[PDB]
Amino acid sequence: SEKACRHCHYITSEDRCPVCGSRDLSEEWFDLVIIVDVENSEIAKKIGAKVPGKYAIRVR
Amino acid sequence: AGKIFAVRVTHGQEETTAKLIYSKVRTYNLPIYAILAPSRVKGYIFVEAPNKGVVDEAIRGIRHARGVLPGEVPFKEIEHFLEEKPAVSGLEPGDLVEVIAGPFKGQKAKVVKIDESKDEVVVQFIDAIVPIPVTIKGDYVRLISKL
Ligand SMILES: [Zn+2]
Repeated sequence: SEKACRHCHYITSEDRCPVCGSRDLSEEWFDLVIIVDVENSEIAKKIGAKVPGKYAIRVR
Repeated sequence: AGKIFAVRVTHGQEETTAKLIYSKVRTYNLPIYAILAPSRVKGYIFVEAPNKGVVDEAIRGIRHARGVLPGEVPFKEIEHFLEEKPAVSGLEPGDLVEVIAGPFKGQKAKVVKIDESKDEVVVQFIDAIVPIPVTIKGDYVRLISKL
């Protein structure tokens, strides 16, 4: 089961966010973004993603 | 900054396909920068890459991808899939808002409470004799007056 972090929007299967530490994770989220290359990605810069991986845009 | 390409996929297969492409990208070190599967776009995902052939290559062997539109998508046309901010952000108890969509459209109300976790706002309508709290989606309101 894939939960999004409300604070930095990373997606994680576990019970705390592995990027910011938050426990505030939601099973409820929409719009999957995957950032492969943080340095080169205009998506990443636009959403302010710093770490390669799965993110949700809308965390609800 | 790569360019944005639309990739045709089987309906219902957007996220699953993004994820399979991502797996292959990682295995072969493909120069794909990002991938985006908006929940509001059905049958297409977007892949950010330096050029179109890098996407054509990445989708080979991927069962549910059907091809890459040749014409790149300007960045502005994906930006509206990219806004992480709850529509309720900035609303405070006492603010005055208008409902702009849905059954309560045109009606004005006072903010009781925001739930940014769910992007909802609890409101009391201005004209109501009985002030019952109504919770509306954050997108359906617009601020008229701060308190
Ligand atoms: Zn986080």
